[PDB]
Amino acid sequence: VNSFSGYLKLTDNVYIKNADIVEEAKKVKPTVVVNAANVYLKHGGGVAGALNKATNNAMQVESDDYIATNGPLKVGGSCVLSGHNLAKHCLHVVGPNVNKGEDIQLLKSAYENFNQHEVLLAPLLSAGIFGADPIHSLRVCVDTVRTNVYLAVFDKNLYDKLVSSFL
Ligand SMILES: Cc1ccc([C@@H]2C[C@@H](C)CCN2C(=O)c2ncnc3[nH]ccc23)o1
Repeated sequence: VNSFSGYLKLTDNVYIKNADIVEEAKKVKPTVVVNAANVYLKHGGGVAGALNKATNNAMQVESDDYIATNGPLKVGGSCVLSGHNLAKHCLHVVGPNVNKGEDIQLLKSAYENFNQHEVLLAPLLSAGIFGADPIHSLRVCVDTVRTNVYLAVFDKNLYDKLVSSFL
C-alpha cells in the first residue's frame, strides 16, 4: 500500500491522474519524482521549469554543480539528484525533444531508467514542449516500465483523451 490517491489504474503497474506534478509531489513526498530534463539540466520551462520554481531554484543550483563536474547527460539517460522539498530524490530523465530533431526511438531508452526505482511519480516523457505525441509516450511507458509508476498529466483535456484512447 502507498499514499498515491485518485489514480486510474491502466495496467498491473501503471497508474494515471489529472494532476499538477508539483502539487502531487508536495502532498505525497514520494521517494522519487521524475523530471522532464534536458541534457544540460537547464530547467527553464515545462515540467522542469515548474519543479525547479517550486524548489526556489535549489534544483538548478544543484544541477549546475552536477554538470560542471560530470558534463551533459545523454538523450535517453538520467541522473539521480536531490528531491529538495518535493521528494526524497529527483530522477532527471532526458527524453528526446522532437523540436530539436532527436530520435523518438530514444523514448524507450529514457523510460528504461524508471526500472531502477520501485515506485515513481512521473510526467509523460517527451510530451508537452518536448514535442512528442503523448498517446505514444503513454504506450511506450506501459510497454517499457515494469516498476510502479504514477503518471501526473497536467492538462485535463489531454488526460481524458489518454484514458479514452488507451488500449
Ligand atoms: C500541450 C501541453 C501542455 C502541457 C503538456 C504536457 C503534456 C500533457 C499530456 C500533460 C501535461 N504536460 C506537462 O508538461 C506537465 N505535466 C504534469 N505536471 C506539470 N506541471 C507543469 C507542467 C506539467 O502538453
